[PDB]
Amino acid sequence: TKETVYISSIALLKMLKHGRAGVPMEVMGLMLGEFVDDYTVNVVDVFAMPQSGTGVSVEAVDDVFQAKMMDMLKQTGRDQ
Amino acid sequence: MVLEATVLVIDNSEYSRNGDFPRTRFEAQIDSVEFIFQAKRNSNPENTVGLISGAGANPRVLSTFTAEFGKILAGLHDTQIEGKLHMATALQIAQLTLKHRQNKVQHQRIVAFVCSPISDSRDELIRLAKTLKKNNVAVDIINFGEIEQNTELLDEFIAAVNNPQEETSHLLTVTPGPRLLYENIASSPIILEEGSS
Amino acid sequence: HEKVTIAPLVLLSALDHYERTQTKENKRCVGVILGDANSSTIRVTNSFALPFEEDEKNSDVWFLDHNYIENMNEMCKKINAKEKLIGWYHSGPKLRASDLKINELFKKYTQNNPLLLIVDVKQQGVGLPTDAYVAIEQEKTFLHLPCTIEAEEAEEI
Amino acid sequence: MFNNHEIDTILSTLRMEADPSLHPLFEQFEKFYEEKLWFQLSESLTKFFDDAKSTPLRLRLYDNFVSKFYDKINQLSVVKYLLASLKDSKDFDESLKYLDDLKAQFQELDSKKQRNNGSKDHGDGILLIDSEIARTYLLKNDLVKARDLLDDLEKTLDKKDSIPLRITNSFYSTNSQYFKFKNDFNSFYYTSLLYLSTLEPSTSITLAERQQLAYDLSISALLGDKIYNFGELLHHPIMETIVNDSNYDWLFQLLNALTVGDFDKFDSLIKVQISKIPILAQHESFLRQKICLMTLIETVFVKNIRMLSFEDISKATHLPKDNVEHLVMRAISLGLLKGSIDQVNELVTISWVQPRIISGDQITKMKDRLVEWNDQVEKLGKKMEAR
Amino acid sequence: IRIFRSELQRLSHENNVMLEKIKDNKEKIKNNRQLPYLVANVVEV
Repeated sequence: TKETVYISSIALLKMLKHGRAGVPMEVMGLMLGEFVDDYTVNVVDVFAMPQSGTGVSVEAVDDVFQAKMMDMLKQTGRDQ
Repeated sequence: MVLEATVLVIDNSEYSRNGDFPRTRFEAQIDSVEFIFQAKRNSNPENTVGLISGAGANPRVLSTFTAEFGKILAGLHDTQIEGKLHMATALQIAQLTLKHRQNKVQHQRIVAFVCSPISDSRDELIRLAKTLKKNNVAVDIINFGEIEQNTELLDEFIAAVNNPQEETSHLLTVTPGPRLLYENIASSPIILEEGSS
Repeated sequence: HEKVTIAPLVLLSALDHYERTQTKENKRCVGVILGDANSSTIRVTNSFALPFEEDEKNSDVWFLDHNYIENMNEMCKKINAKEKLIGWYHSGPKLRASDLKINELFKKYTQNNPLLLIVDVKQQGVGLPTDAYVAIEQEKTFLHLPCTIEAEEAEEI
Repeated sequence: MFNNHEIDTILSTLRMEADPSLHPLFEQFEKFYEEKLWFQLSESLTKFFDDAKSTPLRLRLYDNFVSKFYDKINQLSVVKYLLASLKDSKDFDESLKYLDDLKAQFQELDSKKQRNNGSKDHGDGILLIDSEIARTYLLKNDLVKARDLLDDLEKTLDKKDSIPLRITNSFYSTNSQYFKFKNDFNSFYYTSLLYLSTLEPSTSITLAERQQLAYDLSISALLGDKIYNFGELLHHPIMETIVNDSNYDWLFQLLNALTVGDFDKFDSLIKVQISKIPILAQHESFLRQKICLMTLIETVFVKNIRMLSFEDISKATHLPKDNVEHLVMRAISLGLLKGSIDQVNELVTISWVQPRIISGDQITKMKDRLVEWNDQVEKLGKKMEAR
Repeated sequence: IRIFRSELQRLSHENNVMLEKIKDNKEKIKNNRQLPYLVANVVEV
């Protein structure tokens, strides 16, 4: 069945601010959370991601900068 | 053969006032980092070398565990050669450094440069003795000072922290004068050899 | 003096760091902020967190890693080039040895005076859970600066 | 007991292998004075805990041994002692002869040992030259030529950043020396507090130098009223740290003389030099009224009514009634106080002032006013809350 | 052969610090530039 996404007030405002500047300019970000299939869905923390030359794509995700944030976001519980 | 993490501790006191033993002093500890990092990380994987300071200028973390020795060399800069000494602070800084690292559930080692007998509190070192034993922490004491400084509370720290055989302490005395600092440490159990478990 | 303008997103996300881990009074979280410190009005457009460990019984025990900031700044360079480190924030009203010393570590990557922010996790009393303070010497003297809340057009809507 | 002849000679051989590259004349000057007890720049180790006021003959000897002083004991021996300690020798034959050792020699050390921030602690390489820049003209000719060099030290104060506060206060000591021999001690009293006022960690001096430091503070508060009064130094560890005789009681005498109003008590304890200036008696009467001026906020009246008549200030300041009008004009004109006075009903209502740090009956009346603010919460507040 | 090798290792390592710094910059400076360039003329510099 289709999931029902419940976005917290903190994550909803970050996604709007990161993709804010400019009409033509495209950006990208990552979403974190812990939920189970069918209900229980949620969004905890969101943060922007580095952009490659292709803009939005699968290869634009950098696991090097992503792995360093996991230990940083774990102290305050932002890591998911 | 030996899988462990190395923590370099920079501790200074009033006995560190000598800045040149033969032609130099405290400048040889900078070049010794390249020999220690090359004999551990480059020799075998899962061996990381950090740098902290519990005395001198400020009791902070100079550099964490990295993949190169150059970031450790930047931490040795801006360090007071003559300053206050806190023994209980340097042990807690390394415990927090060894708590968050890569390849956990392993053997841990602390390499401390000890220029002074370090007389502060006897009971404080006893409570910190059983704390490092539960995490399998190896505190290695290297003596410089003036000639040899022993038969004091410094040697009492070695016997008090050892439940196991090889997992705690190794004594290394550096003779003043034109002596190689990296050679005495390489031949010592500090680098590879015993201590692995 | 100077002025401090903090977006409502920073003050809203800073309080959330306390509830997620159920932090007790023995631990205090520390984090960083971004913006432009060149002008007289400090503007905070971003905030992050740091794996900061501290002992409550000993004020001489603290752990702060600056390598996590280097890897994080390189990620922001591909996102927003105008974001630089203007200071840092910590949790709890009390100012101890661990909080006053770590202010100098952030001065290496910050050209101007790092902004000091004391975050109240219990939000007890009046308004403004996080007060904006500046570090200046004549002994470090922390002076209060006017706190204003102003955001962009899309953030306020 | 010889620290330099015996203790310094023996310990110099043990430290830094065998000798710190000593010269054959190192033991020559030690055996020169013998039992005459002339230490004469004890040269690092001994010199830290031992001071020498005698005229040294070794001034040009250890200058080449500075390279060995860092690796032996510390580099602070140059900035704290030795070439910077020459002011304790009190030798007038060295006037303007120290440009080689205390100026040119530091330039040779700045290109070798400490290039920018130096080693070990900070502050080295700054106080070395900057201390003797102003001291050039502080002797010989008049201090007018020294003032032009004081601004150059203030420009380097904001640019340079030093952890210890003794370097910042050292620049204020040179500014205070300019106003020591000049009139208008109000500017001298402001610069004197900048060197040491409330600061515990900085300005570390012996007990004998605390009396001489308070001697300049005693003559600074005579001819001017600015920055509170003699009672300000009572809270600070200044007046309590000195002796009550040998003309060091000028701070204590004029403190209680404000309420008593007897000039002859302070005149008998001073000399003819400072007693021949009428300014001393003119500004002393202000502090007698200033105590009454502090009563215009909350003292007696709890109704927040500010009233001061001419009769209360006439007996306290030992001044007649006709000079009351002329006293207020001179106070506002000189910038001492602001406000206006009532010439009809003979009343005084003042303006913003500098209330002291005093406590007790002062804080007792100020906390009772806040109770009236809290009592109105139970009066006007409860009525508006229910409505 | 002795002192020169000590200072050469520092300059060689610092050259590798900027090498990894430009390695990520070379990928950014080439990718950020849009390959389908559009014809344009600057009226005023």
